Amino acid sequence: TTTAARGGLIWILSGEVYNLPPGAELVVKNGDRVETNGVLAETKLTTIHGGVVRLPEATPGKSTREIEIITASVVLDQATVTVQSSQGRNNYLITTGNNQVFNLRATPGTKVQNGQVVAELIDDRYRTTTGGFLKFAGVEVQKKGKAKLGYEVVQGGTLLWIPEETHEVNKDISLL
Amino acid sequence: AFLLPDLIEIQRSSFRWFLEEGLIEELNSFSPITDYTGKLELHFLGHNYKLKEPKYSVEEAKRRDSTYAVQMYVPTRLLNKETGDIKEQEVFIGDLPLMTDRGTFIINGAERVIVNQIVRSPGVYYKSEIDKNGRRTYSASLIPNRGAWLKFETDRNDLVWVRIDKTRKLSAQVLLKALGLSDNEIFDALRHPEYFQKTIEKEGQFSEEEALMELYRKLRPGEPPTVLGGQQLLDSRFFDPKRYDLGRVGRYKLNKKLRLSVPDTVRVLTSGDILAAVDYLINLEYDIGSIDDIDHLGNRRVRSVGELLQNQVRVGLNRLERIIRERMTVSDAEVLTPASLVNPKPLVAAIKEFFGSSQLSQFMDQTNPLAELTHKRRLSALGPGGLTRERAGFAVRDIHPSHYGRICPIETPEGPNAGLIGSLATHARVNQYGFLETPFRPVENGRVRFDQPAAYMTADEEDDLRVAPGDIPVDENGYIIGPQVPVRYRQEFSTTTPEQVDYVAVSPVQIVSVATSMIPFLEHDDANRALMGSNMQRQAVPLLKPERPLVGTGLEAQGARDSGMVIVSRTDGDVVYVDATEIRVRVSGQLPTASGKSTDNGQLTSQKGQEIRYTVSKYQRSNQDTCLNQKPLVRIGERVVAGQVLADGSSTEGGELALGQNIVVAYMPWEGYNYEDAILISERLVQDDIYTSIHIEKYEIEARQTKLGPEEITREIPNVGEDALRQLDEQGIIRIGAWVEAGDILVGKVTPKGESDQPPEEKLLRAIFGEKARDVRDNSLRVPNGEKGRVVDVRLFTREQGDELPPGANMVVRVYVAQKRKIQVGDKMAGRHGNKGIISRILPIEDMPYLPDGSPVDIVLNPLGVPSRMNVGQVFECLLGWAGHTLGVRFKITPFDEMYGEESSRRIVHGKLQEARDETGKDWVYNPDDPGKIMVYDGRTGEAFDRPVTIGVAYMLKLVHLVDDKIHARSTGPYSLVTQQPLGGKAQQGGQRFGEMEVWALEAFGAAYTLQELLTVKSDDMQGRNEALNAIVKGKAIPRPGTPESFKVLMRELQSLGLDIAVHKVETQADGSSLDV
Repeated sequence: TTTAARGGLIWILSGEVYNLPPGAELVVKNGDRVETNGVLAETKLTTIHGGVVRLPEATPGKSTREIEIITASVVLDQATVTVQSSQGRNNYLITTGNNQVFNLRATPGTKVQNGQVVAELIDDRYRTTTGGFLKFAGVEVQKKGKAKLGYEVVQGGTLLWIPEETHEVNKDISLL
Repeated sequence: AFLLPDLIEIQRSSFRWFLEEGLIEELNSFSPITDYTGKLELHFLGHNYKLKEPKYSVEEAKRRDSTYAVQMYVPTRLLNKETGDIKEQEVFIGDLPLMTDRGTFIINGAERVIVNQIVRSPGVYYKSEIDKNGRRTYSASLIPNRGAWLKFETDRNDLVWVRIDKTRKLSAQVLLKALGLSDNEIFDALRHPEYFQKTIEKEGQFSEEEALMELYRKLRPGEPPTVLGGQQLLDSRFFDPKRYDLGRVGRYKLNKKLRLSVPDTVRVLTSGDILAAVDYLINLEYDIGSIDDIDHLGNRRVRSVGELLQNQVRVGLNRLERIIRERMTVSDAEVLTPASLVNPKPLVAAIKEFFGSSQLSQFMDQTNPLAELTHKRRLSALGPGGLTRERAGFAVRDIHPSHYGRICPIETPEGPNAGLIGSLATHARVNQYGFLETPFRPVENGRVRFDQPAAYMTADEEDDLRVAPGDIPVDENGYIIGPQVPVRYRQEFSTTTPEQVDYVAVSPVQIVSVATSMIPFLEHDDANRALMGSNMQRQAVPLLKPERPLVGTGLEAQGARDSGMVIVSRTDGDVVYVDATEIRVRVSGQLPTASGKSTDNGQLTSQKGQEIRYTVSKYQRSNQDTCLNQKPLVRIGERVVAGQVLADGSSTEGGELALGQNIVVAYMPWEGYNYEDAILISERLVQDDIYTSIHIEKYEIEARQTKLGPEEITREIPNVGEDALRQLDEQGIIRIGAWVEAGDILVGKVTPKGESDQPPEEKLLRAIFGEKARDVRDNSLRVPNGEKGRVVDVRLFTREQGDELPPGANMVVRVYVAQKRKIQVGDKMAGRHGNKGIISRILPIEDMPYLPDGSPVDIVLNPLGVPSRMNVGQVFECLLGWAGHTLGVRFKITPFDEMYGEESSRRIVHGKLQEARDETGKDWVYNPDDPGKIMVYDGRTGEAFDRPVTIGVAYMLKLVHLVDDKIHARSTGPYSLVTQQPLGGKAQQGGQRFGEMEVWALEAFGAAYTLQELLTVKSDDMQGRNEALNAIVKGKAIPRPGTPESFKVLMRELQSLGLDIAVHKVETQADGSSLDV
């Protein structure tokens, strides 16, 4: 912070002083008189495409917008609703009209992306009895990273099993 | 004018609050527990303390010496995530002392109050500062409510480090904790992420190493670190609500501070915040924004029971929890009832304790009503959470100019604590956040409309505005008058004009507090002196009938009223039956009790003779042994409305405060007595019973199974006859109401002494008398010495009598003894203006200079006044008094008699006098020439002098610590344990300690034997002691001393610590080296 030009005088001027938000896109420019609250700065801020405008509720505070693309109004109709807190807590089982049942991988009204969890299906079919070897013949799915969980289970008429009992325990050769 | 809101609600409020909710919300926040495996839920409808009710009168609890309390049930809910099944129960969990009339608590029958303290508030702050040159770093800092902190700064790089505690940490990645892409704090800051960019070393190492080694190679070192590690680390430290309270404030500031947008109860933090901070830090590297000053009262917060308690409860829980966590969980699925899986105790401790001790369960002190108030609305800085005396020094004791209006600056102990302990301005009060909203007045066009019910805003001093100091020459009808009205503003005073101003104080005497804003003519004195004043006022014992003073500040009736040492029209009614113990205008049933039937309370005894049977209590001991009582005061058959006042506390009088009395004083230099800091006194003074007070007295004693036996309480004791086996009951107690004296027996008990260790000479002396001696020490209880006074009571305590005693005691006995005391030479006794003085002579009344009308005056202080005390204020009023003394009419007043170019107070008072003449024409009532000076004769012989002396009445006041409270002597007595040097502690035969500086007055003198001996035979050569003693009893001198003890002790220690001390002689021609004991 320097001195004046050799120092003399420093000022104000009158000519009133506006305290002008970033959200104060102004309409009024040097050497314009407009009136007392003349029209003046008006902020045409902007967003873009995206989805629905789900009117950032005009209300939801004092004003408080929440200005959305809402987008994936996914009609998962027949996601039928069998849902409760038995000694759990809630589950739109999403049984669907086809009784598929898409349990709540994402459950309601969270928000997750990138291979996000969604919906969980039941089936007692292709499930095995009590353990066993699966000396199956011929489905296709890869090692795929996920020959594990993460499956694009291609093709199968083909999955045969030797459901077994299984009792595997360290101790001596001591007993039976 | 205004309305004083109740001035203690401060803590009425708090509690209610809590109560009303202040813990539900916590509570059920803590409601949800469940097996170690999510499979067995343990939650409760934490929304009702369902508390059954206090068992005792208060009274009781006093009598029972028990803790008035309540107890407290929680309904719980349907348990388990294995088969969802209730095994529902509720439980109480603990007793809650549900407050008292004085808005305090009693416990253990004693009486306590919880101070409320004052701390800084969560949120965030910045402090920058310089190097030795001008390198002007900054910092930052965070504080949750509870939980660790987060520190930042700029170290001559402009590049930064996320320190955690003081300087625990230091990482260029000040804002790369749990955030990828980096832009979130590289461009989303839209400012200067590390001055635009990056550290030098802005390395961005945080892939699989993210939250790893950061919390390891330079944290918390010494383990194979583990990206988990680091993680599970931090997330603890800032995310389990378990342990990080922001604090509603927490938010509340933040956001405000940084108009963050996170309302959200978001009781714990985010990232966006964090960075938000960090920016701010930056932005001011670039300097756009303000460091923060914590001294600013606003950003500092005070908190009262409500939570002090509360949270302390929370921890109660956790502890509890664990216990349960397992005990509930781990075991099988059946036994586990919602009953035997919870236990109070830990709570019951935590509170039992909290009260039972903190630094905040202070005792009350009821010396006299305003000693209460002012001890409730006291507030404090220390305390756990606070400071210590040491660890905080000075400028943290000063009048941060925000206190204005909020903390009486006049007000403070000293000792070290100056400043650490303030009390509350008069009008202040607090917002639920626990800052002090400050009442004011909205002046429009620089003019208050008055109508406004004040303006309860300005919780912080930064209303920022034209604010007027409530002392304004105000034009009738609004307008201010002088275009030079000052004003504070941004913490500044500033010549202002009447138009462009906003705010006026409600009054010119708000910033002050109790005993300070009451000074008759405050405006006119030194401060500090007025400091002293206040305090003195708090210590004035109360009297048989302390009279309302003469000239008073108006402001007090209230003060009394809210003591809760008086008895107040609860409601309404026109008295009927009122004997001196209660006012059955109450449970009687007529017009009192019956407009105690006009409108008729919710649950209460809505119409009848109602338990508006107020009792009224006579002579109970105080925390200062002072007595209190409330004679009916009201007449019979007449008409009262709520809030009126029925009978009077200790020292209050017309239902208003009355601390001491008012007597006629003169100012002259009475030779010797009064010469300096000494006061004279007529004899009539206490002859009229004025200035005498009560005091009464606890005395307990107790008997106890020696493994020799019991030891007891007999009427009978060996070796008796008068003052022994005389004023004694069948158990050797006393009858109520018995004079006693200084050695007589309170209660007699003996002891299984037996023998098994005796000198043959004792067996002799038997033989000669062959007295088969007895066997029983006989620790009667005797009045010690210097006491008098009837006995009020006794309070036996054994298996049947409450059995309130240590484990193995049998009886406990209290006994209470009271005592008038007149005044008498030797008593601090002072005015309301730091007039600390001591009685010296009392003159029989017929010797004082009396007055022209012969009316003997009766004190006589020293004239020359307002010196270092600068308390000229007190003449002013003497005078005044005297006016209303001759006019015989009280007069209220207020400090700062402004709105008057001249002293104002000055031409009042004259004025009054003036006119006081002629309403009696006594003439000598007022002499413009030599204002209020008078002639005076003097009793002894009968003449005045060249200089007329002023004269006034004046209100004095007598002070607890009384001569007897400090008198002592010791020929010899009990010694120490370890170190045998007399047992000097104040109660009991103590001894004067001669510290180095004291010895620095002895060896500095000439012949210093004394020194020596004083060092020993009257303190240590043990044998030395004795046999001296003897040696005088013999009749000769005393023998040469030896070596004191505490030497020998020191040997020992040292020796006990790898030494080979050879204190030793070098005798013989062969010079002989030895050693010794």
